[PDB]
Amino acid sequence: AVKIRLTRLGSKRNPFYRIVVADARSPRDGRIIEQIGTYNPTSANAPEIKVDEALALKWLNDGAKPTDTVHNILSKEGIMKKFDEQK
Amino acid sequence: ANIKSAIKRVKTTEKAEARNISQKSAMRTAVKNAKTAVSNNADNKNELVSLAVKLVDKAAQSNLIHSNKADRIKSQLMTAN
Amino acid sequence: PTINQLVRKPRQSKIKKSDSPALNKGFNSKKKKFTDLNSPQKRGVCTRVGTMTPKKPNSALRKYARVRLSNNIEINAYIPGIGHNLQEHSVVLVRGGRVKDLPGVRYHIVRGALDTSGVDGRRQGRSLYGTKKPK
Amino acid sequence: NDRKVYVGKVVSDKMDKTITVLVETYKTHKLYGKRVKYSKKYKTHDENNSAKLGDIVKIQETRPLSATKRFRLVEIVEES
RNA sequence: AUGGAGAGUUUGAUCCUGGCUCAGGAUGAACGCUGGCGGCGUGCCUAAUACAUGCAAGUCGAGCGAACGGACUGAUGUUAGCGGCGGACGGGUGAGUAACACGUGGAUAACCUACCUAUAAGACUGGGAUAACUUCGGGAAACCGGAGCUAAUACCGGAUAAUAUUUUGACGCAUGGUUCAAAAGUGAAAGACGGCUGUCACUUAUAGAUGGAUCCGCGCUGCAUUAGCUAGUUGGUAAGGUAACGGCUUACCAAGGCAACGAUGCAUAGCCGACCUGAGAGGGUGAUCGGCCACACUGGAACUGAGACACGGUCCAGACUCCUACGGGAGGCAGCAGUAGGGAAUCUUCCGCAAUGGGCGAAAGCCUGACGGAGCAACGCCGCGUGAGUGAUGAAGGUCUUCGGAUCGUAAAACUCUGUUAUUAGGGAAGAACAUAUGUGUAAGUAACUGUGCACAUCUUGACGGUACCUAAUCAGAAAGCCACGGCUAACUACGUGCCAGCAGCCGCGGUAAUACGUAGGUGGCAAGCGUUAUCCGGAAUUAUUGGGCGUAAAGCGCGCGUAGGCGGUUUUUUAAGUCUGAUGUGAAAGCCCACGGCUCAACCGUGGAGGGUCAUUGGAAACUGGAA
Repeated sequence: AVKIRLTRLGSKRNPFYRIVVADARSPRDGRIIEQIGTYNPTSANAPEIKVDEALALKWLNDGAKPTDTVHNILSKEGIMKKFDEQK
Repeated sequence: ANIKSAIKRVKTTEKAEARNISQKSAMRTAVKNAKTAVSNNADNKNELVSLAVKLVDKAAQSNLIHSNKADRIKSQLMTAN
Repeated sequence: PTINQLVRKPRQSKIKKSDSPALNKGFNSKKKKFTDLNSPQKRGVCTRVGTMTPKKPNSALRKYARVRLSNNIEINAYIPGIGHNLQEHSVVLVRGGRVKDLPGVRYHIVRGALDTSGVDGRRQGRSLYGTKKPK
Repeated sequence: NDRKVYVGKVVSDKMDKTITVLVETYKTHKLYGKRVKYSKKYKTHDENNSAKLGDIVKIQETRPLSATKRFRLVEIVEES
């Protein structure tokens, strides 16, 4: 179904990722629905992550299901926490 | 060819085909009987119609026909009744 | 013309007829059909090796070769350089470029290529005319 | 939402419950810029065929009716 | 303001006109001569030719029956099977297609949608089989057919149940809408847990999200030496069937429908974002990346399925290729590699699921030729090299010579000097966030607990790979060639030949004193590249909208009458289609430009703007063009 996942945007051995809401059947670097934020795992020390809040909580309420590491990224901003608070 | 999943899928396809065609054959017999009883206004029109509406909705639940097709058959039968 | 005349009859530019037509055509042996390819070079077979007299202002015996290319096309090709080892049934590589004097020669045989030796005594300009670096 | 509306002229009323409406509009030339008149014929439905050849009428689109018609007659304003 | 260069060539000489050619930028390039390295990319454009051989789609024993098999009752496997889900995704190719295929903007009150999310209501009661297995036969395989048993969240019958259908009353044309009050008929599951319940299976209704479907305006190749095209054609009335409207199909009526605003036909072609070129207007193109479409040896068809009329599914026909005991059987690389063939031309029959994504599973995990990486190729872009400081522009040697010298030349020895590179010999990242498991609290729901969501911290793991990279020694040592030198156009002498051999893009050169041929010195242009060929734009104002002309250079029809069309005298009022000015929505992303940040710089990468439309809706203005009076 609808998945919040990462799209590779990096060169050889220098990956950059966008946090994107996309259909599961779509290709990894192909068709998408919405861009949510970015994820850079090769920055200085801590991997710098950028996430929007309004759209991210909008898609989660609509049934979008984060992958294993988008869950981590949404947790480091407390997004999964505030999603849990609104039961 | 002949991937293991594909070889099994042939067996379950004919198995489902045999079950499916028997059910719609029974439905289409009921539908034809129901509307032929309505045309000449026989004494048994009502439960034959009920027998047809029963079988039509049972197959629409089995995805033998689409749901919207069931209503056209059902709407046709009760309107003539 | 007037604007209305231009609207009804838009300007038509001239088509460009390209030199070396036989390099623009391919062949399909399966369908027995000619195709469009735009090849840099084509490979053929020498069906006749001889010498041609040049145009009137000049006077020199010029070597040439009748080449049937990969297509079913028979063209005449120049042989640059001094010495050549080509007789009949010699596979050659033919590029573009015509000879001004020779009427009916619109191509050049590439020296130093498949079944075509370079110039024996060439020492400056070895990219053209074939032949490797002496010593 | 809103379905598109066109105003044209009746050029054919030889078929029952169907008229042909000529909606003439303008299209400029891409290169020269002159506006050229071009016309498009629309086949429209009218159950009560009160439109007669020469009337300017009001046309609105709808779901496909027959192989060609996609429009209905909304308003007839001319007499001719 | 950021942007625009020409030159040669018709003549005894000239000015025009006019064609030809060259100097620039590019490419999925090929070829010739050379060739050190690294980082990013790219790499069958041809035969949608034929394919040897390996892999590219499986998973769930917590759905469940085993001859099961078997640690130790038997953990664990799936040997094999039933069942569920997946196989319609991902990957490939551009044959076909000139079409609502594609782009853009809309509409559907003519539409479907499994998984995912949320809300509710539930999940009652019975039955009969059959795989597997056993045992008989057949048949050369492929396989097929008899009996005898056995389960399931497999199948079937009843119960009950919606906004489901029929009949009832209370807008934008087909109408939509939610109340009513009757009738028929439509379901389901269990598994593994904890003290009745938790989780995740289910069924029915709704909505949401997602993915599809149809219709419409505009845009979108060439040919008129392709002018008339169609007969379900075009409209209507019924019926059928489609998720749905509709000649979609069939009967019956009428004769209709499209077309110089290019019907039809022929040829060609996947379309687009985008790329190349240009000052711009334009012109050419549709490799890699992304969106859409179509196709899977050729051609028809349906089944299963939410979704296929299905690349590694089924049936039939055909053409091939293979087996056969001759009766019969098997196959499809336009998946990744790879082979043969064609061609000028395009690569390894590699490693790994470590990351991202996908399928299945409660998860651990399994599969993944997607993908992440390695192998090859100067194929391209970028960056760094192959040495530097002093040192006689005098050695010796070439080449000329006016024999005096000049030039190669600070070039060389010669001393110092460095280690970018290279060699060896030690360290050595990031990409790693996890998931699960473990603990700790919190929230909801709980009789309570397990369990779930959330919050934290622990344990874990890397194909690349001992690879970037750094540090020590050591050596100028192992690392430059290609083309030009008549003018365009930077670079000239000597010798050989003698309209020969040959050169040449054009002007043209060569006939014993060629800066044009071949060679030698020197020079100049570039440089791990340099030239040639092939094709596009420019220069070309040489299709002139920007931006050309028709007296004699090419060009005014031999002349009228005239139809469509194009254009149209002055004033007032009105309108607002054009025109102008705003505001919304969209013109995906990636691309171009600008800025900023990260790779030691650059290429490259990532962010933020900008820009991009004959766009749609909606206000405002009224001079002009358009409409009305």
